[PDB]
Amino acid sequence: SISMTTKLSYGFGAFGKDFAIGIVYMYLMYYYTDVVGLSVGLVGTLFLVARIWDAINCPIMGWIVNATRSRWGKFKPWILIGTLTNSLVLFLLFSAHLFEGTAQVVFVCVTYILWGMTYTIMDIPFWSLVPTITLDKREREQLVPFPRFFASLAGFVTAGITLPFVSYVGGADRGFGFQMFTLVLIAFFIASTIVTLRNVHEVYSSDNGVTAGRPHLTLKTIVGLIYKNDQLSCLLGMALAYNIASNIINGFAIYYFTYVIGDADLFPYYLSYAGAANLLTLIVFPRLVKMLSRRILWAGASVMPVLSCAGLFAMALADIHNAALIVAAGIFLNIGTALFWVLQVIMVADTVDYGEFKLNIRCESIAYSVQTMVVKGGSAFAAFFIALVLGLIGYTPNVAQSAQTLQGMQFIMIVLPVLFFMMTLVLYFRYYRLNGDMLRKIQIHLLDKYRKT
Ligand SMILES: CCCCCCCCCCCCO[C@@H]1O[C@H](CO[C@H]2O[C@H](CO)[C@H](O)[C@H](O)[C@H]2O)[C@@H](O)[C@H](O)[C@H]1O
Repeated sequence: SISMTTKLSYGFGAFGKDFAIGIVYMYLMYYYTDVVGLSVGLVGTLFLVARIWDAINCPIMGWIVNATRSRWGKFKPWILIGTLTNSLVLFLLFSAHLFEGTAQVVFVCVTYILWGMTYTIMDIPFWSLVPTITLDKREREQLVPFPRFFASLAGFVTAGITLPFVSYVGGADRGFGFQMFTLVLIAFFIASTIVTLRNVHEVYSSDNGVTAGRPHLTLKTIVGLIYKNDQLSCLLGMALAYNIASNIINGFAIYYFTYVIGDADLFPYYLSYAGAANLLTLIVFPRLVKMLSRRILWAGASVMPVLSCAGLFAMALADIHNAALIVAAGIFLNIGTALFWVLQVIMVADTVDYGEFKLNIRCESIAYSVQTMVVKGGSAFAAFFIALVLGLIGYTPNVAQSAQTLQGMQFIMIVLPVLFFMMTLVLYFRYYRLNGDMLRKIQIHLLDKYRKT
């Protein structure tokens, strides 16, 4: 079985990994708009362009990771490089409050696009380690929950005690407190990197002797291996749909909690219950995946946020606000997202296995590049579709609109995520085949095939 040591070390690695990007994801807009003083249009355009650039960069990083040959491995060197460079670029990212004028703008833009690329560097090869740690069904099912739980916990501890830190350390200067807390983030991040590098021992890697990998591959060949691997392209589409839906819902939540307070002091309780639900469902996944089916857990992952959307739709109809319904929708969404992420990591591992099985090529970096680029492109496409719907409904001026227009806009914003969720689950139940007998066939084929020359 997987070493408990390796399980917990991968967990801590994921914790430090997502403890460095939680601050960014959650408060970089607040820093740039409330500490630096930059127009919201600039920040939005930069964020969108940077997410597009990162999505395009992802496959390039996958090609790089597969082609690299080195002593530590083909993942660990890039993991280390990315961790260190991203820590540095993060510190620079939050040191933007120093400059002013065009200098400040250029600094912000450069540091942001860097931070993005740098995080890609290590994000792809990091998650590329689960397929090489093991290729068994239950072993993966009880391996992935550890890093997913630790990542969620990092995000939630950020959400919780990121502001108190910045307040206690130089309360007058918010930028100083930000760049100081960045030091705590960097310390945890580098410690976790060292832990995972020392303890995680890739077993079925693409750079070992018996694997079916080919380090000398072109960018065209690799990126086309996504379409040739029908299951990987199916996962691409499914994850894209789910990410677009989750992004639209999370944006609705941010707009309904920030602009409209919803109710003073509601967000702490909502976040507490959401984190509790997410962490619990991640803890009890190793038992749920067996009590229920993997297919049924995916169905639930896509249906629970749909039930949340329906609840808050019924709410929007009459009840402008019901704290109970709010936190219930939050709990449902969080359970769905936890299930989705765990199953998605396990499934990208299964897809690299199936690619070795069909195309006779083992390439984990490309599957996880697909994962990361889909994460970025989910936000990208959610923004695109929201702008499209706003222009269609007549919100393109953004100066003054009808109350009925706003109500219809809310209704459309609630309905579209449901469309994307039903898309992801129909695609799953109509195209995906890597469950049950198929998985064991692939596993046995690979194991028996691992009998070197
Ligand atoms: C606090 C407010 C309520 C709860 C959270 C908001 C609702 C989720 C809406 C987007 C779901 C896409 O997924 C998330 O994406 C983030 C980036 O990191 C993710 O994406 C990266 C890829 O760029 C890395 O893989 C990283 O490990 C992975 O967690 C992580 O912060 C989250 O935890 C992870 O759920």
